[PDB]
Amino acid sequence: VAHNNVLPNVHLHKWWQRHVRVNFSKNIKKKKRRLLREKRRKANGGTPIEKLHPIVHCPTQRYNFRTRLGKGFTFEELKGAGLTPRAAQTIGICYDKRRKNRSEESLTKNVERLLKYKNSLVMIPLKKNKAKKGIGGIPADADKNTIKEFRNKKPLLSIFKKEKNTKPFYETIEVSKIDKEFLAYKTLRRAKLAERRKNRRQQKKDIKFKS
Amino acid sequence: ATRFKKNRKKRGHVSAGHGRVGKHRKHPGGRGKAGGLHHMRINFDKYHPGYFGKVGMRHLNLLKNRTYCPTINVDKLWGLLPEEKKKEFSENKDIAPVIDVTRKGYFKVLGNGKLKHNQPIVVKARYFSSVAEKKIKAVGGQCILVA
Amino acid sequence: PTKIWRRWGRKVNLKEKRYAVCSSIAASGVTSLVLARGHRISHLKEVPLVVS
Amino acid sequence: GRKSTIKPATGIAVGFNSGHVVTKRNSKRKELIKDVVREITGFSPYEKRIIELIKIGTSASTKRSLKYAKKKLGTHKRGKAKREEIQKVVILQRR
Amino acid sequence: GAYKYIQEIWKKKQSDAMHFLLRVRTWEYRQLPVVHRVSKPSRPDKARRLGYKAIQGFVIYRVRVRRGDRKKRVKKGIVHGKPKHQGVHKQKSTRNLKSVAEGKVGKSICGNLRVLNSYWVGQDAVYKYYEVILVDPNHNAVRNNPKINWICNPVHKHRELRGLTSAGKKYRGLRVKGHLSAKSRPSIRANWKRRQLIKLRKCR
RNA sequence: ACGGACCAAGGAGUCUAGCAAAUGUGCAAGUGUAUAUGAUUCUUUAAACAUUUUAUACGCAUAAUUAAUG
RNA sequence: UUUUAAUUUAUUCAUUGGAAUUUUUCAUGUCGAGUCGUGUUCUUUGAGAUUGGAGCACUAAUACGUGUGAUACAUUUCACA
RNA sequence: UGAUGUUAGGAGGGCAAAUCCGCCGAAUUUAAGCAUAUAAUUAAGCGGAAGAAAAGAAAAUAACUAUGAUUCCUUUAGUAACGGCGAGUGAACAAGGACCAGCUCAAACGGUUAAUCCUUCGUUUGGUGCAAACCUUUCGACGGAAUUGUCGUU
Ligand SMILES: [Mg+2]
Ligand SMILES: [Mg+2]
Ligand SMILES: [Mg+2]
Ligand SMILES: [Mg+2]
Ligand SMILES: [Mg+2]
Ligand SMILES: [Mg+2]
Ligand SMILES: [Mg+2]
Ligand SMILES: [Mg+2]
Ligand SMILES: [Mg+2]
Ligand SMILES: [Mg+2]
Ligand SMILES: [Mg+2]
Ligand SMILES: [Mg+2]
Ligand SMILES: [Mg+2]
Ligand SMILES: [Mg+2]
Ligand SMILES: [Mg+2]
Ligand SMILES: [Mg+2]
Ligand SMILES: [Mg+2]
Ligand SMILES: [Mg+2]
Ligand SMILES: [Mg+2]
Ligand SMILES: [Mg+2]
Ligand SMILES: [Mg+2]
Ligand SMILES: [Mg+2]
Ligand SMILES: [Mg+2]
Ligand SMILES: [Mg+2]
Ligand SMILES: [Mg+2]
Repeated sequence: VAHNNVLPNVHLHKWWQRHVRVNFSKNIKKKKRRLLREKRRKANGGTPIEKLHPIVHCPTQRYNFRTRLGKGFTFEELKGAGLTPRAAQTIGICYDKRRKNRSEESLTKNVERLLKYKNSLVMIPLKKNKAKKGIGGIPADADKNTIKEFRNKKPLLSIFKKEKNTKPFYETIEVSKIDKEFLAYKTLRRAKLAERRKNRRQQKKDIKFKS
Repeated sequence: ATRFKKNRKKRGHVSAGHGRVGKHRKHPGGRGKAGGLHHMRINFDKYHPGYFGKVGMRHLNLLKNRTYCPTINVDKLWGLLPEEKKKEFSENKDIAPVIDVTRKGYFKVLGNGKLKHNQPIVVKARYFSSVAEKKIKAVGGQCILVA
Repeated sequence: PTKIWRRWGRKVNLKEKRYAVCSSIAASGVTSLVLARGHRISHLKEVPLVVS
Repeated sequence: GRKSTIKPATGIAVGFNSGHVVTKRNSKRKELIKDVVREITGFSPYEKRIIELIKIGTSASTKRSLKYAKKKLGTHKRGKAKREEIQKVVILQRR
Repeated sequence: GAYKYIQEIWKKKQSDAMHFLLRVRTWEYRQLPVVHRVSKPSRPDKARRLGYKAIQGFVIYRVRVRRGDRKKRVKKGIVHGKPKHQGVHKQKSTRNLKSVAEGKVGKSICGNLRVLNSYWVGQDAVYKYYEVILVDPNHNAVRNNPKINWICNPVHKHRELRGLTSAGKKYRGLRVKGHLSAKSRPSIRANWKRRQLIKLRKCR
C-alpha cells in the first residue's frame, strides 16, 4: 500500500466466481406471482383469499410503541367472541396456541376486532337452498335473496389490514396548570442509584412468601 | 467507456507509461497489507497512527437494541411546530404547547442553543440532560418523564 | 473473456426523470424546435395542436 | 431488573418496577411400583458405600459421603440430592 | 400395566439380577453370526417406544460392531504433508457406532426392507450389540394401514445412509436448537453455501 | 552484445467488488422509493409509469467523548 | 377438445349412529435410560477457564423434576421451555 | 428352535447428476522467509434419492406495553467476536416482505367375551369404451396372524 487511503479489507480469497448470481428476472417473477394469486380468486368464487390476524405490539424498547399483525388469536380472545379454535379455522381466522394476554388492553382490542369481523359476512349453506343455524360460534346461513344481492357489492379487503396510529405529537395546556417545582434529572439519577437494594428487598419478599 | 481511457493515448509508445528501467512487474512489494511493521512502516505510521495493539474490555453478546437512543437539542424544539401554529402562541400569553418528542422518534433531549425569552413550553421525553432541563425551567416551562 | 456480471443497467433519480419529462413536454410547444428536428410542419396553424 | 406483580409500574424509564402503566392481568401407584421394584432390585454398589459412610455418623463421614457421591455422579447438585435421599433411607431404617 | 415394571427394572443394570442377566445375554451374542435375525424383540417395552408394532411386515435383526478408533489410512503410517496433518492413532469419526450398526444390515443384506430404529442390548470390551427394526414396504398389511404407510414411498429409501434416522439426527447437529446450533439448518453445507453467495442487482 | 531469411492474417492495462479526489447534474437539514405491491403495463415491454385510502422499514448525514457504569 | 366457477327444483316418508358448546357430579393420573450429564483425548466453530460432533471411563432425577438465560465457583430469587 | 425346500406370491442389483443428502480428505497459494494460520470444513475418492430434495410444529427468543413451527429475499454488518491480536477470518436477536397448516405414536382409559388384520376362492350394483380395458360398489366361506398386545377413546 502506498498513499493516503483507507486500509484494504476485501473478502475475495476463495473461489468466488462459482457462486455469483445476477438477477435478470425480478419483474417476470412478480408478474408470474400476481397471475397465480389472481387465478386463486376465480376458483374461490367470491370468498376472499386472505385471513384475519390480530394486532400485537413489538418486543423491544426500540419498537414497543408501534404495532403490527401477529399470527393468530389466542384461546381467551376466541371465547370472548363465542368461538372454538376448531370452528374458527373453517373461516378465514387464524389460531395461535402459545401467545398470552398479560394485559386487559390487548384482550379488549382483539375481541373487538373479532366481533367486527364476525358481524360482516354472509354464510352460504353447505347443501344449496337448505339453510340451518350455526355451530361452534358460526353465524346462521343466509337466504338466497340476500346472497343474490350481496354478490354484486364490492368486498371489503380493508378489514384485513393493520391499524393506523393517530396519536398527536403536540397539544395545548393552560399556563396556570404548569408545575414549577419538579426536577427530572435528579429523579432520573436517584432512581438509578437505588436499584440494587430494591432488588435485594424484593428477593427477600419472595423468600418470605414461599413459606 | 473505453473511448475516454488514458491507455489509448500511449498506444504508439513502447513502455505504456511505466518506464524503461523500472518495469511493471507483478507484486514487487508483497500482497495486500503484507509488509507493514517491516518495510511499509512509514506509511502506516504517518497515515494510520494507532493501528497496532489492543485496548479495552470485551462485550461477549452485545444486543444493540438495548441502548438505542436518538437525541434532539433545544435549538430545534420550536421548529417542530408549523409556522401558523408557532405564530399564535406568541400573541396569546395564557396557553403553552405540550410536545411529545417520542412521537417523532427522539428519545433524549439535549441542551445546546437558546430558547425564546418568556415563552413557556412543556416537553415529554424519556431522558433529559441537566442543562436542557434548566433551560426549559428558565423560560417558564416544565419537563415530564414518560416510558 | 466476457462475463454476464458486467453492469448492464443504471438507476436514475426519480426527480431527474420527472424533470426531464417536464422539460421535454415544454420543447414540444416551440415551433422552431419542432422544425429543427426534421418534421415537415410548414403548413400547420399552431404547434401545440389540440384536436377535438 | 425486577418487577412486582402487584403494585403497578411507574411511568419512568429506569429503576425498579419501571415501564408503561397498562393494566396487569393475573399418587399412590408411584409408591406401589417403587416398593415392588425395591423388592426386585435392591441397592447399587455406590449406594451401599454411601449408606455405610452415612451410618458411621460423624461430620467427616458426611463430608466424605458428599465428595464420593459427587465423584461418582458428577455435578455437586446431583451428589447433594443423592446424599439427602440416602440420609432419609437410613433414618427410616432405624425405626 | 406390565411394561412400566420392565422399564423401571431396566433402569438399574447394576443390581445383581440385571448384572447376571446382562452377562448371560452378552456371552451368547458372541457365538452367533455378526448379523442374524431374531424371531421376537428381546425388549418389547423399549421397542414399542420406537415405532415397533406387532404386524405382519415388521422384523428384528441383531448386529455386532467393533469398538474404538480407526487408524488413518496411510501405508506404513507415513503422512506426506504439513505437521498439523500428520496425526494418526487418535482420529475420531463423525458417525456413531449405532449408525454403523444400522448400516451393516441396511445396505445389502436386506435391501428389500427399510430401516426405522435401533436400541442398545449390551456391550463388552470388544463389541457393542444392537437390535434393528425393519419394515417391509411390499406387504399389504402395512400398505393398507393409514397410520404407518408413509414408509412405503420411494422418498424414504435407505434412510440410514442419508442421515435420516435418529442416530443420524444426533451426529448431524439437529438435536439442539437456538444459539447453540445456529448454522446447522437446513444442512451444514447448504447453510455454508447461502453465506458464501454474492447477489448482484441488474441496474446497480 | 542479444532478436530479426521474406509476405499475409492474428496478437497485449481489460472486467467486477470496495474507498477516495476532481468535475457535471438534482434536491437540500435532509436525502436515497430497498425487498415488495398496483395499474384500462403486456410484439417491442426483461422497458416505461405509480406508492398503501400532527403520516415512526432501513442506510448515510444532522454530536461528541470515554476501557467502562455513562 | 381439457377443467372450473357462478346461475337453474328438489317434494314425501323411514331408521341408526356420531359431534360441539352449555348446567351440575367426582378424579388429579401420564409425560420416551448405558440415555442426559460430568472428566479426559482429537476434530470443527465467530464461541472466548470449549460452539457442535466423536472415542473411552463414570453414570442421574421424576414435574416442587429436568434444561436454557454467551467468564470459571458456592448459597438463592425470577423468566422462558 | 435352527436348518432344508427349482413349494405359492413378491422385492433388491445396473445406467444417468445441473440442482439435492451422508461420509472421507490434500497440496499449490498468501503471510514479501516459515512451523500455528490461510487456501478449505474446498478439489480428487466412496455411498443414497426427487421433480424438487433437505428442514420443520420450541427442552426457541427476549428482559419489552413483549413476540411465537420451517424455508427464502431486504437489512442488522465486514458489526459482537476469533487471530505468530500478524496476514487474515466472522455469526445471532429485534425490524420490513414472499408464503402460510397442522398432526400421529408411546404412556393413561375400554374384559358377560380382539372390537383388529391378511391370503385364496365366491357375488352385487351404475357409469365409460367400436374393441382392448377401466372405474365405482356392500355381502360370504375356509385358512392363518395376533393377548410376549391389533383396534377404539383422548
Ligand atoms: Mg515519450
Ligand atoms: Mg521494457
Ligand atoms: Mg497428503
Ligand atoms: Mg476423520
Ligand atoms: Mg540477453
Ligand atoms: Mg538469429
Ligand atoms: Mg462529488
Ligand atoms: Mg454501515
Ligand atoms: Mg418429555
Ligand atoms: Mg479450523
Ligand atoms: Mg438471551
Ligand atoms: Mg446382486
Ligand atoms: Mg445402486
Ligand atoms: Mg511465502
Ligand atoms: Mg513471494
Ligand atoms: Mg518457499
Ligand atoms: Mg467431489
Ligand atoms: Mg430417481
Ligand atoms: Mg421431504
Ligand atoms: Mg423430516
Ligand atoms: Mg438474513
Ligand atoms: Mg480458536
Ligand atoms: Mg473458515
Ligand atoms: Mg420476520
Ligand atoms: Mg398402549
